[PDB]
Amino acid sequence: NTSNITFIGGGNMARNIVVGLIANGYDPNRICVTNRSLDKLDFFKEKCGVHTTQDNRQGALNADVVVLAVKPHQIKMVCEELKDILSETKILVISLAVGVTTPLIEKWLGKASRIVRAMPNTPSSVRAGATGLFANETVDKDQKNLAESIMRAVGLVIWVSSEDQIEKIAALSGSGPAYIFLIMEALQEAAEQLGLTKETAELLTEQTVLGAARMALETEQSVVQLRQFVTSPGGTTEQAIKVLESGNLRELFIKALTAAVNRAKELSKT
Amino acid sequence: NTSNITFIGGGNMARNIVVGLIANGYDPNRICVTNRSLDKLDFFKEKCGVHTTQDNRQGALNADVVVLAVKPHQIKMVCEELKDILSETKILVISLAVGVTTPLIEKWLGKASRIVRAMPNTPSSVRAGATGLFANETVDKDQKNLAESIMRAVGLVIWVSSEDQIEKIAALSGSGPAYIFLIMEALQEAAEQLGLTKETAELLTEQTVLGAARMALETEQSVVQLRQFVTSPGGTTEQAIKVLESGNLRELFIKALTAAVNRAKELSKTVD
Ligand SMILES: NC(=O)c1ccc[n+]([C@@H]2O[C@H](COP(=O)([O-])OP(=O)(O)OC[C@H]3O[C@@H](n4cnc5c(N)ncnc54)[C@H](OP(=O)(O)O)[C@@H]3O)[C@@H](O)[C@H]2O)c1
Ligand SMILES: NC(=O)c1ccc[n+]([C@@H]2O[C@H](COP(=O)([O-])OP(=O)(O)OC[C@H]3O[C@@H](n4cnc5c(N)ncnc54)[C@H](OP(=O)(O)O)[C@@H]3O)[C@@H](O)[C@H]2O)c1
Ligand SMILES: [Cl-]
Repeated sequence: NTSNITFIGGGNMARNIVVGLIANGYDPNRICVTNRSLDKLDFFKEKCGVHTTQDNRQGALNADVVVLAVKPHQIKMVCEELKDILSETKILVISLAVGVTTPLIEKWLGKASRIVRAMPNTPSSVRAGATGLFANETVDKDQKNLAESIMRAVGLVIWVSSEDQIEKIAALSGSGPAYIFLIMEALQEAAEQLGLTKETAELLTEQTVLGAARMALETEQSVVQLRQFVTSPGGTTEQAIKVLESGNLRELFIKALTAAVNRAKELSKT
Repeated sequence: NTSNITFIGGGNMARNIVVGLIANGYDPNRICVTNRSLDKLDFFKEKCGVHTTQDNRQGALNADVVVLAVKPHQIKMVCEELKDILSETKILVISLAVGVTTPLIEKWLGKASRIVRAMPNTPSSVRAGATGLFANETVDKDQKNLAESIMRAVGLVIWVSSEDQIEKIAALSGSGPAYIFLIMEALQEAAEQLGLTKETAELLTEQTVLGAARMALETEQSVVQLRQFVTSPGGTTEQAIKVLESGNLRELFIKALTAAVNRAKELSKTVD
């Protein structure tokens, strides 16, 4: 190892990843955060103890990895600002910009630009993010482990062979938390419909969701098999489940993710 | 962490508490699991390294705490089978059974001061469980602290003022993990329908659910407010939400929890 990582933009996602790295003992001297405004840089400067600058070029100078963490409308401007610094350099660029495809990023940066596109989600802010990654052709294996490692600082990381699967990631893990929020609400309010106080129902619902997710993660069993541990033949759970299967949830979700992916394609910048 | 704990029955709930306790550092030597059939005991003996025995009375013998982890319609006999051994000492008895009210247990055992009802769930295995606890006023504070110390080791604890609250908690967090497992199944198979691999769909689904609960748990913001914060207008997420909102999920879950409670109320007429 020996990687200088520069984050262009000092926003929420950059902060997520930087704090994740710092917390895992990543050398703070090997990190640079550039931001347009000074306020945000105070945090990175004082608390994180990483390098800060308001000059993207200075910031990117000598970096092995440049992470593009600016809002999507600023992505072309920052690229054009760094095209000369990053030209024929073998430097890895990680794009966090939603919707922005790699070929489009290549147009701005050069043709042999080494690009990884990340699709992280909101739970990144609580160190439980799910990130889908797509790697350019130019990206060498070392850089793929590097990209994966950096994004693992905020949660788990998967790869897709084709960049068109990113929109499917966005629809699943990108928009997924919202789905769970909706679910938790419905479940919460059902519990409250019975004689459970709002506070108890809220807490139990969240712990229940947390626990089922933890179990699924740390266990070999499928979610089907884990469901069996909960269900006794002719038991209470089985009756509640029969009702949930009444609602045709697989199909409900298929339409939901389809709507999401369709929208993602329309919003996709190429 | 010093009590001798004997689980009567070694099924799913027993297995998950025990796995949870061991994971928390609980001395395997202080735990005993019994079960009418032999095969289930193998896991406890070989994976957990805890005492196993096919004989309820032998397991209960030295226990400082006895956890009844048999079906609700098997609680009565188990209580009669052990009535004397339990009453003979201040052995704390924790019933996990749904639809077995303390009054019935007080009858089974002829005593009513060492009875705590606990409504745990399977994520206890990973120490991320949720357990409703109930105990009548006849149960002193140190017995209640004991039960709590034990259930707290595998996850959150919530004491409730009435027993029907426990049965409500049973339909929420007791059966809850199954609901989540079902949603996760539906979600990841939907993701596979769109063309993602099984492994990726499973992993992202799992992690997505975890992340959502985490965000929920780490803020005082409601789930609704988090949903808004996460949904931009005209965006990808909003499209999916609009589909989901038409699934009438609030009503689906209300209908589902109630059907769990009514079924619980059916079993309770049966446990005597
Ligand atoms: N949906 C998601 O959770 C997801 C996940 C990961 C990444 N992303 C993408 O990653 C990007 C970051 O999002 P975010 O919410 O973390 O950001 P944010 O907090 O809303 O703002 C990003 C930061 O970039 C800075 N910036 C803007 N123009 C700049 C420039 N020309 N040079 C240097 N810095 C500049 C801004 O600084 P000031 O405004 O303070 O001056 C701002 O603080 C977005 O494009 C987003 O789409 C999305
Ligand atoms: N599982 C859950 O998600 C959950 C959640 C909350 C509460 N609970 C409560 O926990 C209790 C146990 O449920 P579970 O799902 O864990 O049960 P389970 O896996 O179906 O079986 C419990 C075990 O008890 C054994 N048993 C039956 N009669 C016995 C006896 N007379 N003496 C000794 N052992 C006996 C059975 O042995 P054999 O099968 O080998 O005959 C069985 O293995 C229930 O009362 C339930 O209401 C469960
Ligand atoms: Cl150094």
